[PDB]
Amino acid sequence: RGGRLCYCRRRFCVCVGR
Repeated sequence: RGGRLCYCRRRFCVCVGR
């Protein structure tokens, strides 16, 4: 798996990099 991630929280897909 990579570090970058994008999740749809309630009403928005948020892209982050952990």
